[PDB]
Amino acid sequence: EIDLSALRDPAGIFELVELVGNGTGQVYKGRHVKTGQLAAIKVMDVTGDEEEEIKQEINMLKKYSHHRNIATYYGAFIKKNPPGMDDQLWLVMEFCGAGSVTDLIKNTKGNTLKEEWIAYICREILRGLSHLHQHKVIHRDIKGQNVLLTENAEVKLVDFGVSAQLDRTVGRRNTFIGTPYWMAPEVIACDENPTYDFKSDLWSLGITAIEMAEGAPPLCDMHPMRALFLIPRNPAPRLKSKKWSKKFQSFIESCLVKNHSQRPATEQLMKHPFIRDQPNERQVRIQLKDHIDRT
Amino acid sequence: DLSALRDPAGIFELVELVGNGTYGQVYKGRHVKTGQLAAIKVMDVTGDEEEEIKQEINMLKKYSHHRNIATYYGAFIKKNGMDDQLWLVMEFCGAGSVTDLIKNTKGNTLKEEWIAYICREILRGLSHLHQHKVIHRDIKGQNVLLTENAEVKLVDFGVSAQRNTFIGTPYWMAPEVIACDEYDFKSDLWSLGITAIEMAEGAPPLCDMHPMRALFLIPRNPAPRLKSKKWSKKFQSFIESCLVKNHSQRPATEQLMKHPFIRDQPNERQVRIQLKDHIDRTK
Ligand SMILES: Nc1ncc(Br)c2ccc(-c3ccnc(F)c3)nc12
Ligand SMILES: [Mg+2]
Repeated sequence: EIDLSALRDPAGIFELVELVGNGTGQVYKGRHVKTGQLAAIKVMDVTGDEEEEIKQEINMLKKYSHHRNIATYYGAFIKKNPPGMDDQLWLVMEFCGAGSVTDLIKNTKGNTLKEEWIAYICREILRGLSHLHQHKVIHRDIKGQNVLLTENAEVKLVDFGVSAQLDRTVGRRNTFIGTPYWMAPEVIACDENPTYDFKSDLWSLGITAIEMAEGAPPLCDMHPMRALFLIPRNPAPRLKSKKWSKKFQSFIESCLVKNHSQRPATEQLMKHPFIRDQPNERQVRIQLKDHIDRT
Repeated sequence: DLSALRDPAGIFELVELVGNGTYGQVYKGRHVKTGQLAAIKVMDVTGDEEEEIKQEINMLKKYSHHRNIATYYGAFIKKNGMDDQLWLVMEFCGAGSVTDLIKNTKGNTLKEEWIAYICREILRGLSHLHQHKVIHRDIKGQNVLLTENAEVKLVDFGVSAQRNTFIGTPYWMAPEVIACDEYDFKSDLWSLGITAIEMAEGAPPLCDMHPMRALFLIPRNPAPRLKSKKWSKKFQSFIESCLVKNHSQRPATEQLMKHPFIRDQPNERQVRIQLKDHIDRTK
């Protein structure tokens, strides 16, 4: 376990620079005092309600953020406040300068990405998830908003706030948590009594590949509740355009299989030609970096 | 006394910008009358950096007269809306840094013979400072320079000591120098091991990760080693001796100089010529 009372005040160690946005708590552009090196700082208030969730996120971050496709944990701190205010805990991690995949799409003519970039980005997500799954971890919130880009267009995964730490390799879970539009049919276990696994993350990856392809996830136009209803009943989504590759159309086809038993595992999905057969990982990264930079 | 320093107007002149340093720029300079080349470090005078400016000019005047340390020629102050800028004039090291030489080299690796030669000169230079109660605190390929005749010179006394203050370059920092949560001459010897790996692999260990994830990893991870098995058993041993996370057990400068990778090294003239030939081939 972790002891929160053992965490020091961030005083002259780190400092907040500007507010980036909000999360599951706020997210700040922060800096390491002595070095001037940037970090993202997740400022969240200490409550006995969120305590069970706060503990898991710090645990997940300390253990697996070492992999290159996961935004790395730098440490945690607790800013102690007067009797008026709540104590706020800071999660310090790798600052991903370019922002989210979701933002990149928004700030792009047509709100679509070049297939080469989708293949590059998807691979990095798959590498990152393979790390997690091999370590008996389900992310449970894979979406473009949680797939970040550094200044050098490197792909990093974020938000362990809804993650799962399975015990056995044959272990299952049945909590029902995530973002409606990106949730897997099985994870919609709000009406059944029994179970899902690492496969759930692979569905969300297919939804995010569609998000990068179409600008938004399938069923974007409906209320999250309508989507929750439709996702199980409607057939597995596909790219509306015929201009995308046969490899991409196949990748989506493999990713989005409503029956998780028949849906391919992380290791086999990594073998897929859309992921495996890809050009100079360095050339695409640079091409993407060049696109990130504009107005 | 800083106010006793003359204006460099007509004495020395800046020719072109070589690069940048510790909150100050470095230019290729020229003595007006003689046409002779010098390194001029141009930095703004402030009462904040005053404590740091004073130490750099002090060490420069006291220890630069050694052969492995780029020699101090003098200081000047441009009197100026604008801030007064101080110029620190030293010997011009024509061939540039070890870091640059690596960058402008196919494979970004140096011949082991050159690494042994270069390392020895750094050790000679550090032995000088450590015997004189001085910690460099910023030993890196960018601060190890080469003259036209491929001679090795040390630079930047801006973070030096006469300790625990936490200053340097993340990758090169010694575990003990990472005293960022409330260290001696040995700290420089770690950085030398990192720079030997830099000359061997093109970059320091943990280069693939942000300086922050490196700051985190350096204490926790085991001491780095050369990833290739093609390097000598002597080189592999030298790195092994240099990089000992426990500074108490890490060998001193005098004993590290005794090491066979440094000591058992041939014609200091043949290697310097070989290196000179490589410097000249690249440009
Ligand atoms: N590390 C980063 N760097 C830059 C930016 Br912009 C980030 C935005 C959001 C997040 C983030 C991290 C953890 N949990 C979340 F829900 C969001 N991280 C950022
Ligand atoms: Mg000299």
